[PDB]
Amino acid sequence: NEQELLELDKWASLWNWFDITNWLWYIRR
Amino acid sequence: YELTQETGVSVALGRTVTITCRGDSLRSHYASWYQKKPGQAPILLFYGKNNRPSGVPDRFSGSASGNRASLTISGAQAEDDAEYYCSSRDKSGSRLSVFGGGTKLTVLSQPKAAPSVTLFPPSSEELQANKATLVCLISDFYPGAVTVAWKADSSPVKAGVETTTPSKQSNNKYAASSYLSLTPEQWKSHRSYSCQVTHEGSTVEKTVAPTE
Amino acid sequence: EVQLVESGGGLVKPGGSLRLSCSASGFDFDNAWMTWVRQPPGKGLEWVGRITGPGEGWSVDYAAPVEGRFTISRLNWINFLYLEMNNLRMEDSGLYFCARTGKYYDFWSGYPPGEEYFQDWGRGTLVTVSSASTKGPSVFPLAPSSKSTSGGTAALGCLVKDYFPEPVTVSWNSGALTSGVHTFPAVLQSSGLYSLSSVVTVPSSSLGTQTYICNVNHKPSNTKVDKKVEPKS
Repeated sequence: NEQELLELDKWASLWNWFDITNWLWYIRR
Repeated sequence: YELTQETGVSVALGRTVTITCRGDSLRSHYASWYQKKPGQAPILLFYGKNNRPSGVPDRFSGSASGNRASLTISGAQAEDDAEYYCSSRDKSGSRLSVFGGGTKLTVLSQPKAAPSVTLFPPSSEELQANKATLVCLISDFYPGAVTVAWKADSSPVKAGVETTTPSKQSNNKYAASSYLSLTPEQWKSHRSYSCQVTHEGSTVEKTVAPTE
Repeated sequence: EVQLVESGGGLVKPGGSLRLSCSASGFDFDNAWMTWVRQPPGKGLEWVGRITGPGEGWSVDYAAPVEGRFTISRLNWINFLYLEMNNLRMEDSGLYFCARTGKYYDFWSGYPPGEEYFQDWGRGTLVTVSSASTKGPSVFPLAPSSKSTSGGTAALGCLVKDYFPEPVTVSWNSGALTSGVHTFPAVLQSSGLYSLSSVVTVPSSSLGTQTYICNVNHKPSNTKVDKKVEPKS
């Protein structure tokens, strides 16, 4: 469970616009 | 405080004109553009690199370069006489948003006119009441859009200024006025005060001093 | 087909509070981002705050000169956006819009968190703030001077300072003077009091032979004022 909680945090990042824009900019370079 | 714009821009019917937004955040973020006629809801014109919303005429084109954004109207129409505001992020990487001073687009129905500036110092009576007010009057100008500013000696003045919106005259020309409220100590401390007006690149500056 | 109706605005004393409503129809509200934008009198648009959507946890960000007093909230069950305001001030008065907030991010040339655009706009609801009760005007002469005069003509007016409320009518020499006269509109001081200025241009060879007086009239306080103006010394 302790490890499963972490993957839930990532789950939100990718549906958080603000976290997204930092994901995409991370790929641009 | 963040984004700057022209205040008073004009163009003749069928010609071309461009108004620009400026700010260090435009180096990193696009800007939106909105039209606003008095008593009517704002309308989104242009956003991002190239996105014109449906129902907008094609004559509107935007562009970005450096720390500047710019809106362009090709073959301006009469119905485009309106106010235009840019909008972007207040800072590079902020979650907020901000607007610019706005710009009145005068569709020229009249030949341009230069404003006549007059500046009065505080009256003898008002000083005895322990107050100090400066009145800068502006008259006989077109397009009805200026930009006023008050300066003490060399340093500009931030607080204490109020300025009316321009209003027609008996001869279809526009007029407006700016006031500066002071305390009798400020008035007698500095060497002079100055009222700068800016209208279509031109800029007048009347000056007064406590002496005489 | 998209409709936004602002309401809940009116008159309030400073320090008071208010709650604005904004309906929504013609689009999926439950997920839309929403923004409040206000236009003070005579000034441009000013972004207030924006409430995000479900992917963002309904987080909200507020404008600096506003953060601390206001709070935005949303009822998606009925498609309503709310703006509660506390410790209201004179500055806060103005037209208040709710706008459907869209989002842009050019992948190749964009910079996080991107930009936000305002697709649709409601007609808005007018807020007003005053601690003002009726006041009478305080007239002041705008003296000429050899340094002021340009050509044989000289410019001279009155200063109707600190009154409330509109309107105010001005004349010179009891209306007998109409040539060269122009009365300016009134500025609304942030203090909550109106001020304006009249003015007339006349020969400088007439300052001796003629005496000039402005006839102010403030019916809202049953006040009238006549002020003589004279050269400086």
